[PDB]
Amino acid sequence: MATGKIVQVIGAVVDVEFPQDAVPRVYDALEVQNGNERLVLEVQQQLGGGIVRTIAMGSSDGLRRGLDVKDLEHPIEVPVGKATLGRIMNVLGEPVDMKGEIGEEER
Amino acid sequence: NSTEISELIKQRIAQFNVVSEAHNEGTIVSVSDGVIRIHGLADCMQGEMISLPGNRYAIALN
Amino acid sequence: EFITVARPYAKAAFDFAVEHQSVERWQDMLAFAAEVTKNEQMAELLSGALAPETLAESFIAVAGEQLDENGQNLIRVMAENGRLNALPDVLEQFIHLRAVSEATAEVDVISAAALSEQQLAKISAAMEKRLSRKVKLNAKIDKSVMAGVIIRAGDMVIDGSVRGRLERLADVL
Repeated sequence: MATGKIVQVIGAVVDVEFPQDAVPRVYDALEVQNGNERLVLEVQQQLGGGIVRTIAMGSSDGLRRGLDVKDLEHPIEVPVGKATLGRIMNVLGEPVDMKGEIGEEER
Repeated sequence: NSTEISELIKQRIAQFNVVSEAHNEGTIVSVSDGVIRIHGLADCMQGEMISLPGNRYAIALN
Repeated sequence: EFITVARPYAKAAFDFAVEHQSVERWQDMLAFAAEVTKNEQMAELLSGALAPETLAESFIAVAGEQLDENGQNLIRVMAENGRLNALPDVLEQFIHLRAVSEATAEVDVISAAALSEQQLAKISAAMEKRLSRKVKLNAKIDKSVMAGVIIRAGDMVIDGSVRGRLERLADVL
């Protein structure tokens, strides 16, 4: 399920409000469907009641207010080990070299 | 009605059990960049040591 | 101080109450809502960082004296913006807008000693010509003045106290 909703978008800074039982922690990763695409947000500050200020790890365009946001209950976490040798990856550990999935055991 | 009003307020507040902190206690309402805002602690004193969950301390400055 | 942020809510509530003829019910509703804001246990809650809709719904519960649709809707709108503490001022500006619309005034008369109840009639009659409004006196007794009378009507005063005369003469010299 997706417990949060976007309440502001100002450039790259997105505010999301959750029910006060389930506010993400700091540096947690959220996830939202930016149209026909996926966008992850990193929580920077827990400010006020249920609301959380985040940085978008991608282009912010196309974001509406009110979209459903889902919190991955863990920080951004990337593949590691021998599987990554010879690959190119972005900050999120996704391959940007078109050679397909990484094949990692552990994150 | 001036006084029975206040009595009805106190009664209905006890009914719906909205309640105030203990004086030596409070709840975190914000977290940011290394600072927290706490709500309550009516008897916190400037410079005191506040004990967090996980056996850690915060220093009351504001 | 909430004098400036209260103005919109006061005007909106008064317009609404006027359309539906219930001005006298709205004033009671606002009086009670302002009274629940002064409570020791609630004024603690209002300061917390609760979400607006939760604060409203926990505030609405403490008042069954509110006409369920509109009187509660005002609370909800105010809670959205975080202004529930402005109620004790929305009330006073509602009373003022009412007094304006019903062309009524309330003038204080400060005297060294009570007046003859025939003097008061003349003062009130004269003020009702000074003002378009129907006046309501609330005389008082003060020993600093020692003769004459102070008439204070809103923020306009007419000073005929001997005290004022003395301290206005002293400056002529």
